[PDB]
Amino acid sequence: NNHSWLIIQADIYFATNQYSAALHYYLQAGAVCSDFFNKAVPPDVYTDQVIKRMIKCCSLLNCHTQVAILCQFLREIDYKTAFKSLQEQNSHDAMDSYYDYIWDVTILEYLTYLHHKRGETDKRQIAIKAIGQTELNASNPEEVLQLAAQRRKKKFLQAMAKLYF
Amino acid sequence: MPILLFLIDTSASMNQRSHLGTTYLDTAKGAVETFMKLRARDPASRGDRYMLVTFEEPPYAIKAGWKENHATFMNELKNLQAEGLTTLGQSLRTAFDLLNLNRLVTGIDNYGQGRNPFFLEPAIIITITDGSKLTTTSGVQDELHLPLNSPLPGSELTKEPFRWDQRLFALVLRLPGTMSVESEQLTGVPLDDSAITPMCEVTGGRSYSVCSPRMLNQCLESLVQKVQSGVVINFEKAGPDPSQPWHSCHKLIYVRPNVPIGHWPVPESFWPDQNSPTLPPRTSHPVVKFSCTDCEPMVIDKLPFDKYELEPSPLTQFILERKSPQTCWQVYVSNSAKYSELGHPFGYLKASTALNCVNLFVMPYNYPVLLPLLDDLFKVHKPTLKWRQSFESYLKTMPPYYLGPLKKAVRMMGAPNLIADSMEYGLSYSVISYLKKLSQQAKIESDRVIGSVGKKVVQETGIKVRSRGFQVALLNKDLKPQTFRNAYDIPRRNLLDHLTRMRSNLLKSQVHSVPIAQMGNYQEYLKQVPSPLREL
Repeated sequence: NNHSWLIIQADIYFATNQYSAALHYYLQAGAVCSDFFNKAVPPDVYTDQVIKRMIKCCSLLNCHTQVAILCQFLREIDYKTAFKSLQEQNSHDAMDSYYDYIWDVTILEYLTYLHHKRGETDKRQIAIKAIGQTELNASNPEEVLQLAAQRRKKKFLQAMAKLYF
Repeated sequence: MPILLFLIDTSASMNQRSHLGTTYLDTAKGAVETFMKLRARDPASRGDRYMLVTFEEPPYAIKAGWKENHATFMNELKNLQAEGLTTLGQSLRTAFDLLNLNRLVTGIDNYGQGRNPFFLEPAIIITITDGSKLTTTSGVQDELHLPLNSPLPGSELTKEPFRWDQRLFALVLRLPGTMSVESEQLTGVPLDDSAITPMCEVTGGRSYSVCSPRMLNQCLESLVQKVQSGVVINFEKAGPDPSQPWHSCHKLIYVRPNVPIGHWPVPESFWPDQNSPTLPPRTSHPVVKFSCTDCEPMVIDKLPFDKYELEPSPLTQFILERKSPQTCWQVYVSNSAKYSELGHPFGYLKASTALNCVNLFVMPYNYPVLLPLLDDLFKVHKPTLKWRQSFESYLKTMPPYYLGPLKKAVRMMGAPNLIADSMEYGLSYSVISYLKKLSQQAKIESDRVIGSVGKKVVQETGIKVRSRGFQVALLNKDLKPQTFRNAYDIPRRNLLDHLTRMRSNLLKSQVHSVPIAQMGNYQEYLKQVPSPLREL
């Protein structure tokens, strides 16, 4: 349960292109620092480097919706990598089931446009319903939005913990 | 008659619920109908053109343009779907192109022949949007950049997509998910902070940031108050004070018709010469510079002059604060004279005698040397050659495009066969030929775009099954199941009932799906029905 050593092991697995093992140990470090993602992970443990490497690991496992969700964990949301990964059509990560974990209106707007362009009307309706939530309104008074982001972070990271260990 | 072009945001971020329970697109549509109701309260809007542009692809972006009636505009405003990206720059470019494609074929712009404020087609663009980031299917933009990739022919003559008589107003929807208690919402509406705000301010408009339905109604009332007929003039401070906010303003002057009448143009920013092949690009708002030093308004009898009332602004507040209607502030555009870069005063800013409004009086190009001279001849004189050598000295400094208006003015004044009636050289033959070719191409895309707004864009989609050219069909909206003519359209669940219905139809032994607006046709159904007899 030493989070720094878990980060070191995850980095070693990431260096040898063992992306599933790297995600396993990155999520283990995040579960150490919080209480299984009940608290927010401290930013000196999930730094931008660690979240970016988790993004790369999820990209190379073709879990592209997980890439889109992990892109908004950063200090500034990486819309380029999220939009690039969401365009992929070989996904292994239950694409529309993960739309609850997306709190950013821009990513959901891109998802709705992408599903309308490809004729995926059902996923387009799911994305429109996800945008049409009062808690996800971008004009919410900056504390409703923060709590929505935090609860989606907790739920998503617990889902990844269940998936990878 | 004014043009009301609505640039509705149809990006998918417009599917955001408010505390009202409706999406931002529903609020946008309702804002448009309430705006049209408040506009129809004004009885001067009997002739008024409504246009609709969305954020979709340029085949589908213009939903109602020229030669589209009220019914098509309403039927397409109701049927908007927010399923796109926030392509604000491309949509703004298409909206300005839809406003400006007729300008070169009908010659409102009057290129190279002076800027005529009475040559206007007054339009405003009301864009209704949210504060979401702009997206162009590669990332966010965080700054508004109108693309210049497929220019309309003649777009380089103005160097800015918007024109003299066009103002962009943003109605930025920021209705929160939960209702916010506020008693200060009855105050003035704040300017929005999105990327649309500087583009609204550079065209002489402003952005409205709503946060409640009552703030929305207040903004709609303010927007109804801003539907005017005029042109936007950039005023600048030339000399020192007689930086404070009255130094620069993209204010609006008013052009009241009686069709508008006028005689003198606002002078160009260059000196016309026949050596130059290409006409210089002029700013869409003519940068005029007022002289803060006090002068005297100079008006003689029977004089064709045009008076334009400025809209209320910090400049007019500054002028009316220094209460002195007997004086005036001379105004001129820079680089208009042949030699001097400062230019000669083409007019003055004089406050009204009632201290109510500030009027821009446009005059001939150098009125302090022509009005005493022309007034001297029409007071004393049969011109004398001592006067005519002075008149030639004035005509040596006058720009060539003023020669026509000066000729007409002295013709209606009482001196028809004056020197101003002798010849008119004007521009360079390359420039006239270029303008005529630009008019022809402007007609070409004028009849191209107008033919393509409706019944020329049909979208069909496919699944496009990947290999690891086949596609899977979708449930089309215009499926039109010809079940009585095609047996494949009959579902198995009602095959027997439909079978016996077809058997009853063919032998001697859908309907009532009228689209709602026509199912209660009071006048139409009785018109086809025969008339009864009349009463005793």
